[PDB]
Amino acid sequence: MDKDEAWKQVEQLRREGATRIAYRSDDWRDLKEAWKKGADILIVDATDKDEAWKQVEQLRREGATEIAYRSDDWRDLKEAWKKGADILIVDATDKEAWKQVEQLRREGATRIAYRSDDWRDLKEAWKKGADILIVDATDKDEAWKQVEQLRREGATEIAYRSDDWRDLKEAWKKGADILIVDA
Ligand SMILES: [Cl-]
Repeated sequence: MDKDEAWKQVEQLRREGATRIAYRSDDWRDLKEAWKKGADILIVDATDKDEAWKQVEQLRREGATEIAYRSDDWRDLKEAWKKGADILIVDATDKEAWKQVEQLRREGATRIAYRSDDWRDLKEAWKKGADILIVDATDKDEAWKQVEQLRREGATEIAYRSDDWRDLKEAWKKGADILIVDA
């Protein structure tokens, strides 16, 4: 439900090469339209696995990249990966989540992401195999401080979710390279 202001801010930074835009939507056609407008990561999160995997398959047919899929269950992520998803988002917002990362690593996945509101959780996931660390802490004030800590720890691919362009901009300044906006 993001306003156009959120996309507007990430678009300006994306054009300057200062960020990648990740876009989440429940409709693959909306994801395709976003890809054509310059979105770099398309997040499928349909809870129905049949629909979600169908959305991954259709985005692959369209040539869209990079396709992401989000789940709390490594098995769903592994199926999405087989069907065309490149970025596998372990959702730790309701936790164990670290074990999902470990199993995906055992399966051979090398573009694992992890979504959490706590930098210490994200740091552990990073050590265990997650390469994209998603700070999603809209219920926590100044969550870009979590970005700052992960940046000092040496993580190279930090993403940040907010519906407010001001928060997105500050997270970029603190070291986020992927900004997540929503339909
Ligand atoms: Cl600053």
